[PDB]
Amino acid sequence: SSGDPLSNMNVQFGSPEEAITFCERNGWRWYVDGAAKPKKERVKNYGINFAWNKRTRVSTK
Amino acid sequence: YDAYNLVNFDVPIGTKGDCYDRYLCRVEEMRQSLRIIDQCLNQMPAGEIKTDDAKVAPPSRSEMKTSMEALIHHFKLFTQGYQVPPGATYTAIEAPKGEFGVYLISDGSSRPYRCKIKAPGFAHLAALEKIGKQHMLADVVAIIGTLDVVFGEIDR
Amino acid sequence: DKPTVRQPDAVARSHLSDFGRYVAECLPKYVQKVQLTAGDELEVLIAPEGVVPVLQFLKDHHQAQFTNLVDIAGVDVPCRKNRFEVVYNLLSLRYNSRIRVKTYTDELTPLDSACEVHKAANWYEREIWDMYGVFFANHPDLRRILTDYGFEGHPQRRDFPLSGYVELRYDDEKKRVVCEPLELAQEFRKFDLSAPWEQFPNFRN
Amino acid sequence: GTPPPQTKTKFGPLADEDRIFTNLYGRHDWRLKGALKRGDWYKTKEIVLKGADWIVNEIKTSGLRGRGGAGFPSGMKWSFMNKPGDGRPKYLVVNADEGEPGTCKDREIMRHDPHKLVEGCLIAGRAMGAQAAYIYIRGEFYNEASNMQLAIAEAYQAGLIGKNACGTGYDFDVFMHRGAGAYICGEETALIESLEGKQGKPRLKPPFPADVGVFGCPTTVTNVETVAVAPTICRRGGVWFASFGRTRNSGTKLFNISGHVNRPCTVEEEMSIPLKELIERHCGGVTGGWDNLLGVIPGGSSTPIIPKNVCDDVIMDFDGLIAAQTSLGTAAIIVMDKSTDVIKAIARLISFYKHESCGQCTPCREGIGWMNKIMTRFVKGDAQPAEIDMLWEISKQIEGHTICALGDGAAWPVQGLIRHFRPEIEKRMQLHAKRVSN
Amino acid sequence: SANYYCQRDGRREVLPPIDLVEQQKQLAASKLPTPGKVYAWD
Amino acid sequence: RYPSGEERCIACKLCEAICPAQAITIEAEERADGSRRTTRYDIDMTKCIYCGFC
Amino acid sequence: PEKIEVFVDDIPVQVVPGTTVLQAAAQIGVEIPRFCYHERLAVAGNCRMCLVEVEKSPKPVAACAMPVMKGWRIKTNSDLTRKAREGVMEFLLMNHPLDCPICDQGGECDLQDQAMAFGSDRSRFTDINYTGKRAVEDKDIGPLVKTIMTRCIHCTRCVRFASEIAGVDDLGTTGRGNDMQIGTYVEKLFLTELSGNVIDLCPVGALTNKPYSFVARPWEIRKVSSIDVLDAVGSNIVVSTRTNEVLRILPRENEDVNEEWLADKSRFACDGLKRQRLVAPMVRMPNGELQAVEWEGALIAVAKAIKAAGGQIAGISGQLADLEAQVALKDLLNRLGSEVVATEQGFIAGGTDNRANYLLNSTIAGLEEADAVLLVGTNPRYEAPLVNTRLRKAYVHNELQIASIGPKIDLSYDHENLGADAALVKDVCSGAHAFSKVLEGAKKPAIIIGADLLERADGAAIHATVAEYCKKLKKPNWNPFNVLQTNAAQVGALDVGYKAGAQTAVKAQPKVLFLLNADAGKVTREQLPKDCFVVYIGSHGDNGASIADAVLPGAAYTEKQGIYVNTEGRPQQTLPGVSPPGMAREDWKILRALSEVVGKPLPYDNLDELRNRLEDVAPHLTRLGQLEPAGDAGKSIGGGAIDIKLKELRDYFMTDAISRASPTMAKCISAVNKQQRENEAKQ
Amino acid sequence: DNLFVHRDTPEDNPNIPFEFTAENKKRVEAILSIYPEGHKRGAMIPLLDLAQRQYGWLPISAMHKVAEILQLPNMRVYEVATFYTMFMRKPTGKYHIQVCTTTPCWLRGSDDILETCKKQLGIGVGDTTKDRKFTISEVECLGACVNAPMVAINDDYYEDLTSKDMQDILNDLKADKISPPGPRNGRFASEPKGEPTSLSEEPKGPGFGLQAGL
Amino acid sequence: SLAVEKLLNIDVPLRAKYIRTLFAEITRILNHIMAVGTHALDVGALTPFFWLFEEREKMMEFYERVSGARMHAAYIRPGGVSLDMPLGLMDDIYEFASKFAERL
Ligand SMILES: Cc1cc2nc3c(=O)[nH]c(=O)nc-3n(C[C@H](O)[C@H](O)[C@H](O)COP(=O)(O)O)c2cc1C
Ligand code: SF4
Ligand code: SF4
Ligand code: SF4
Ligand code: SF4
Ligand code: SF4
Ligand code: FES
Ligand code: FES
Repeated sequence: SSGDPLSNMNVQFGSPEEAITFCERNGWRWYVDGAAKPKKERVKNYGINFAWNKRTRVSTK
Repeated sequence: YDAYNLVNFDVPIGTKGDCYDRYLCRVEEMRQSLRIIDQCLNQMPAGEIKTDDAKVAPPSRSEMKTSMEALIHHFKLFTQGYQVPPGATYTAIEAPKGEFGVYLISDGSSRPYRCKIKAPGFAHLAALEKIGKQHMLADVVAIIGTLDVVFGEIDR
Repeated sequence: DKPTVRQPDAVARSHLSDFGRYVAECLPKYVQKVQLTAGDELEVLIAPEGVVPVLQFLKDHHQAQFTNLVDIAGVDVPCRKNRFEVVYNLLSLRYNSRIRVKTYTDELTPLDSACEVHKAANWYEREIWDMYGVFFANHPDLRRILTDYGFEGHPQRRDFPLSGYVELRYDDEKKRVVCEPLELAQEFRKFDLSAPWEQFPNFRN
Repeated sequence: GTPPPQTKTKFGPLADEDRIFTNLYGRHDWRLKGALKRGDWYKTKEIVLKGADWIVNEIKTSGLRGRGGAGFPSGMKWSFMNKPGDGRPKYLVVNADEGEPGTCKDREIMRHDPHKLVEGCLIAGRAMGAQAAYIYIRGEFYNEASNMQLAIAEAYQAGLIGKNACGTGYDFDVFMHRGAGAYICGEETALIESLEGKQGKPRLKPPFPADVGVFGCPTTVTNVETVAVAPTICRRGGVWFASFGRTRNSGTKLFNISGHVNRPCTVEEEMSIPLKELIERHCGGVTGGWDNLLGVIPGGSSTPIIPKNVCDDVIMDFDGLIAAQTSLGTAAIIVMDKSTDVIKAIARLISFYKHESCGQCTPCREGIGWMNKIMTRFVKGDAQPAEIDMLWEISKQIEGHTICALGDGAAWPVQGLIRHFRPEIEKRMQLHAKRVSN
Repeated sequence: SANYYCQRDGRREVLPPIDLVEQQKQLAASKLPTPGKVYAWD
Repeated sequence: RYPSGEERCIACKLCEAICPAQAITIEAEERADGSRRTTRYDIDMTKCIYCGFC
Repeated sequence: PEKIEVFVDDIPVQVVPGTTVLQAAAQIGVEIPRFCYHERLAVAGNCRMCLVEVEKSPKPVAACAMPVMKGWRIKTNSDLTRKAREGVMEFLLMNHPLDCPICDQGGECDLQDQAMAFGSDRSRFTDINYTGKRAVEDKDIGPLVKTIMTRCIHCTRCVRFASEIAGVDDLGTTGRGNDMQIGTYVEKLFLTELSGNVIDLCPVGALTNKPYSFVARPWEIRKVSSIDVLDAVGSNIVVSTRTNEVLRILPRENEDVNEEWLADKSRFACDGLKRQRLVAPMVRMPNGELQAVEWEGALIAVAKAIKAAGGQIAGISGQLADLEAQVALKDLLNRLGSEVVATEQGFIAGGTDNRANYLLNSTIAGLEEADAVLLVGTNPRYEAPLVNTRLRKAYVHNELQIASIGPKIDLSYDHENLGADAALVKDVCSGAHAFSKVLEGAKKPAIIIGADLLERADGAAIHATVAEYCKKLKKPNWNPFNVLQTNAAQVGALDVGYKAGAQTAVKAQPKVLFLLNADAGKVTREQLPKDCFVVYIGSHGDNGASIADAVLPGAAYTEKQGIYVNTEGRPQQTLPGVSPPGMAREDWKILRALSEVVGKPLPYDNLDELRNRLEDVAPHLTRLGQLEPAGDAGKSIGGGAIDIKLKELRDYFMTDAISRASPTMAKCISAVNKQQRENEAKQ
Repeated sequence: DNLFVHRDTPEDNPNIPFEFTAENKKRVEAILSIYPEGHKRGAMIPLLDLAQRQYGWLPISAMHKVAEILQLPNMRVYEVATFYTMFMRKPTGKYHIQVCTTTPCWLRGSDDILETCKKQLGIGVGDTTKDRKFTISEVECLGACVNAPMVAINDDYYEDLTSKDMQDILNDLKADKISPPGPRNGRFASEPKGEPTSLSEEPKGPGFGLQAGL
Repeated sequence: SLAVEKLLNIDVPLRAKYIRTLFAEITRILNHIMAVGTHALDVGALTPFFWLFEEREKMMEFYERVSGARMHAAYIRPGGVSLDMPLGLMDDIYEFASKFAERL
């Protein structure tokens, strides 16, 4: 049992600015848990797995 | 829609617009529905009962117990259901009280975004204010019946 | 052939394409964008200030006799700047077709009522008043039609919860049906049915 | 590059002076004293001191192609590795498994003419920049493994290979590696991973062996036959080796013919020989006559089947055979007559590809077992005709969707069997249906 | 044998709705247009 | 139940996932013999609509 | 360098030439299906799902490991691409068992979703009737995992995770062909502080969480974002709550902190919130027994003991306490005239004023860019295992060479131990040792010090010596000083202003003592005088609650919203996914109600006013998920030998009180000791 | 019959030791000198075979000794020795008769050879005779196919097998007498029978057809 | 179901189309019998209510035969029908449709 009517409502939005303006419209006490995740460029290719004098030589396969 | 154009029947038309013409129109729709029932009992083909998209229609129990992909499609059709592509439609049929319409709009997820039901009796009860005016109380009772209006679809 | 795939109508597509370009040519001020969705249905996205003449045009033109207005549907999209959208579905008996006229409305911005054009909207916008809370100006009778008499808020707004805010019971020290804060005996178990893998590659553009 | 055109209409038998493997059969000494009399290890110092680019250009002029079944030209492979490499040693790697059924030729080369292989290893190491030669051998191959080890040791005591290679000041130490019995270790990248001490497990092609290979070094994997015919090309000129066979098919090939043959044997022959003349001149003809012939497999299990009507007017090079929808490959002819049921043979070959699939990537891990089940039903007769085209699509879901060409080499004979003998499978299932219906 | 799902997938053959003015602008660079066939309900 | 006597339900919660009025409540854990079984299978019969989706 | 143009799905995009097809596809937005490509693991070509058709090519290419070139036109939605995907995964699904209703990964299985999207509708496998699909035996890999090897699809993610990140090579690929089994050759136990992530890395769920055995379903789960508090990494997690009960702990992706990885202690301690809980307020009646009483009677009893104390009041903060209960406790003690507060884990004298003395100043995401690190008496494999994953990533990729000071330890990579004497800690700071030249020649050096050496007094001077060496190792945008803490409350308590000496409250000799989530067992009853009144505020009944004259039940980290500060200094707040059981409540509410009953109330009555009070303390604790760069850190070395408290797995399992209460860690310790005693019986 | 998961057995277990011979240790350090330093893992392919040349089959103590020599975890040696079918992880007889079954040998009647072996030695494929003298385990291709049918007994290729010839082979081997390997029709290996159609005359020798400018 | 099938761009078979048409007209008779009986009670005629609800109960018996529920069938679904009609429904529906003209 739960006495919370608003505990089951997730409202979808495109940007955090739209959700912030919606919460300022409806008068809720809003806060943002985390910002948008930046993407880190990670290089992935098959030649690192078989290398010469490198510690990244794979022991599987 | 749904093979009405391979069967043949008659469309009853009233003349005056009173309760008697609508009662005779309902009895004539009853008899023409008997005619369409006669034609559908006369001809039906032998074949499948559902579409063969296993991502849309659920699979049968034999391919449940034997095959693996049908078990996967059963599990994802009875946990999350099929994925309807995003968009809007309005499909209207001839219910016996009137045109029964569904305006279904979907955001591409497992659930419909908004489904609006067009009540056939909504406009009838709206025009009850003009139709039933300047009449007897017993005349209002008959008029409420002549419009066909169960209030489950009106109230939604 | 393809028995599973639904076969569309080419002549209906051509007729609705020609009529949609005709509507977009006839009203350059109020018609904002004419589109033709899958399933051979024309949607005429319009400005809010053109809510009343365009339908009047669709009531009264010789190639647009959309005599029946079958329903008006409201869709609540909270992510947009103008939140609600209002969909007018019209049926033409002379040319045997249907059209959708879609407009956008804020929570406080009016809509001009279509009761001067179509009288069925005399209740239909009332439902959009009760479920969503958009004011329809020049309405002969604007009241709540489907909810309780002492009801507060608008239900089919997406900010409103599913189970509401209050419940009703019977109370003997007041001899009345009374209003209490909402407590479910078992809560609504929300199911996470969001798709983790996308299925339709044509709708990401 | 630019190999010379042939301009010869008919390709006859190879002359005995044109035969490279003079001691193929074993009528002379395998050792170094016999090999020096037979013409091996002669003027190796001059070819080594003449430079790598001259040997690479001589191979490109000769038009040598790959004998391992890939068909890719050896001049391009040897010219991929002439680019300078900094801080990394270079490796020549010789493949000698031949787990493809029907193939016995390079086993006889290693057991009978090993000094040709060692001289070719030195010549390819000079032409390639490699400082060490690694030679892989089967675990089932032990007597010729000891024979090749004794020949390598005799070449070390002679001083022809070693620290000073024929007095040219080139460091080239030739090692020989003993590998366990696996057909997948005949793949080049899998043989790299077997030389590195891992499992078979073939690497992806977006790294190339010239870029990343054995021990993370630039290497090149070449066949025994290509390496063995390399010093004869370097000694007798590239135009002589290009004077045998058609254009883009130039050279001599060591064909071995087995199966329903009166005399199954191996001979060295000029390319673009007729297949009927090849069997009828050297191998004594097909048993029961030429009219008793049902089918031939031209290059072992990587290649599809040839029926009699295609067989009557077919040539043995790469280009005419791939015009006749079957690769030459390893050039190992298997002959099956009319008394042989073909479905049991193709089911045995699909079971061989199931047993020798390594199991890394999905379609050859699973669909080869699927094909073994389907051809077991085809041998027994339990299936329906609607399976057959479905089996074709199983091949169409494996060919091109695998790391190796083992998936391609298993999808190919099922396609050839279906395209040439679909009514025989239909007759077999009709016979089984009439059997079970009573 | 013969069937694949790619030739039978009705859910992926749908498209986003076509802007008719934009479609005419791309493809262009008598009786008046009616919404359909004329039906006499009189 | 099975003909051997073991109860047929294996606690997969498909029926509660498809119960459109959310009448069924299933709570489960591993049984002492390692079999996947329920420890709570409740059905609100006043929330049921007798629809056969389960 | 330059960017090459590739036309993915007829869309031009500029990519780095080292990127593959799948990285460009994820750059433009399209998700190419995969079963073996994980971006934190090595690339492999064994699942073959990612096949895409590029133009003018005879065969489709694997998008996960084929690097792009200039002028390619990749068609993701082509017909040949979809045909290849359907055929490949039909081969994947010919031998999968029909185990979906008894499979705990179902509802979130990759194979089910990739059959509903880019899969076929019906099975073409005729041979289910006769000579049917395979079945292989289950291998007892561990007590934390449940292995059903019939469901394995041979994607080789677990083996790459073991040989790359986990460090041990116990997992392997046995057999050849269709009978290939992904498991250990013998009946062994795969043990790592990281085995739970293998359940995360198995896409089909052949490897399954055994504490989460058939408990719930993934569509049913309410997912709530939280931060684990048992380790000092402060890893971002998501808690599975369904019908007011905790089910399991799963990783939530923060690239700076944890990066989709979770320790076994952080994951498999969801049972510890169910056992040995405190549900009622307990008061030691004068007959000699601790009896459960009401809340108001317990509050007025503690208030009467406080009024009977009359100036001699001290308080000790524990390891599971958040920032807000520590702030409320310090505000209650300062309002009552007590200037002494305590923290269970000790620290040096005078290191409270500057953050860098107790902070992992190099970022956890930056520690993968380190070139040479030095460990001074720490075991990061067990003390803070995600830091050890970052060090393993830097060892694999950045060619890190590492020296350690202390006893012999296994760090899951090759390393050299310099010794156990503390004097060579001077020698690396002196320059005579060769590793001092290694650290001076390194581009990005670091020195990691465990907190248990800073618990010692003379080793505190060791701290200052390392600070002097940091003045010889300063780099732009790189702080080489690093202090690796053990609990998640020490950095927050030092940010507030706690005296971190646990002997300080004992030396103050109070008449009433406050234990706020303290279960370390450092304080006993024989150290305290006979008129002491120990008050326990924490949630779990343990040795801290065994010596308490008044026990007040608190809420756990999944039952309250509270800020925790990790080693790097990032303050992150948990979320109340589940209601507290019984009469247990939030700890700062207990402290505020005690301030109301005593008579001097705290000025805040709400959580937001407490956040405003935290803003009045320090503005960097108000912002969440944002880390400010700290400043530079600022001598008789003792002859004591350097020792590490956590040297094995069985010491790692019983670190914290929640880990002590759960039976999962007892099962792990019993399995480890059983395996060791069978090894000793065989040898 | 073949299992890829090891269980504890009195026949094979880590309790039974396996130490190399000093001559075999010289072979170990001679094998390890071929491969470059830092890449000695490539030594394990002959070395396990060296264990198969010492014990007669491959126990788990050989795997542990190879992993101890190369300073590697045991599981890498486990997966390498499990992948390859030449390493017999089960006990086998002294004379390991391995026959061929793949169709270039099956067209010449290898099924009759396998039927003769199963009739005389009384056991099927993959089984061991009770006195540990003979073991029938069919391998798939022996690498030489024109002399079909072909078997291998302990690494010697017995070729051109009539059923009476294999009867004579078992009659010689059951009395512990050596038998001549190779083809049994008087045909020297890989040549046409009777008249030699190729390589009949003497080879020319060196200096024949030398390239100009060499 | 036509709304969801138009959104999904799928097509129903011919047998499902005829089942939907046949049960739609059976459903039409049920609505009209309801309308005639309701209008007869509102006007005042007590008798054709019962006289036609006997046949209406025969059609809900047919509904229970085809779907398992007397009124709320859950039978017509997106993508055809859920279940095939049982054997022998043809004779029952045919006998009812033969007598219903005389009842009307
Ligand atoms: C599964 C498989 C097995 C192969 N086995 C062999 C083999 O045992 N011997 C061989 O010479 N080539 C074999 N090949 C061909 C290889 O591509 C090998 O690198 C070949 O020697 C390349 O041709 P070339 O080096 O003569 O130019 C095999 C190919 C595949 C796909
Ligand atoms: S094609 Fe077969 S043999 Fe080659 S990698 Fe794939 S599974 Fe292994
Ligand atoms: S009763 Fe429900 S939970 Fe149990 S097996 Fe059936 S569908 Fe699954
Ligand atoms: S029949 Fe009842 S319990 Fe079953 S799914 Fe329908 S409503 Fe739920
Ligand atoms: S692994 Fe996935 S597809 Fe297979 S039984 Fe489990 S949930 Fe079903
Ligand atoms: S057990 Fe899981 S992670 Fe490991 S190879 Fe199999 S499917 Fe992949
Ligand atoms: S994701 Fe590329 S092959 Fe697995
Ligand atoms: S087929 Fe028998 S040895 Fe090759």
